Amino acid sequence: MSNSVEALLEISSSLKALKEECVDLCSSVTDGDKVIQSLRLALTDFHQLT
Amino acid sequence: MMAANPWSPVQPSAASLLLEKCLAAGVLSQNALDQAQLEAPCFSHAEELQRITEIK
Repeated sequence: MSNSVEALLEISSSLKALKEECVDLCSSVTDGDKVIQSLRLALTDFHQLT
Repeated sequence: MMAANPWSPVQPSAASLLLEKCLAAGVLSQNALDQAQLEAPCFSHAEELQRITEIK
């Protein structure tokens, strides 16, 4: 029992520390798929212009 | 005749049925039974294992 409780306290602390480091990653799910499409077009144009 | 609800998960024990009979006959008073109440914990080792499983 005493070993299990100590393991919970350690993992909980590690999670709290990682969530704080990842504050910028947690914002609004803009449709990742749309950004990639747009990027695809821009790169393709860039290549053609070069 | 407190018709044992057949669907109660806990079936009445012979001890319980005997105690009930003794109380109905006025030979035993509920006060006498209450004063005799043993809070002795039953199955302590099984309870500890349940708590460990939850934490895990």
